[PDB]
Amino acid sequence: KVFERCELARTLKRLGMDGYRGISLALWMCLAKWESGYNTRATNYNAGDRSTDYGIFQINSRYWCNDGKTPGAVNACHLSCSALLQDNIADAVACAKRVVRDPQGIRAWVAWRNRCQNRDVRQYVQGCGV
Repeated sequence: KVFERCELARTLKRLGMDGYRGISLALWMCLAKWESGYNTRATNYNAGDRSTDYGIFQINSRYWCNDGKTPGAVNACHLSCSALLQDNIADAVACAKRVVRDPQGIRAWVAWRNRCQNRDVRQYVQGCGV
């Protein structure tokens, strides 16, 4: 499913993402936009290390979810990577939260550092009723 901006904002707020571990909604919105353009079926194969980024938050298979074909991978959110390609994002969200519980937090995503860190992200949730 490819989400509309404000539609995604309320969906994330409902799932308890607003301020989760100090992370505001705008930042989470910024992450999803840049990670997948709000597309839950977004996929990215990384031939260099043979892992895959799945879904709306582009969660890597080598550490967070199991797809069975990634060499020497782990499954930290204890989920099939397939759960991250669902139109319903409750499972992606449970995993996105697991990720930020680690020390780096939301910085675990390098693209977040590139396009969201120390940026004006108000625009992402302006007009969304959140």
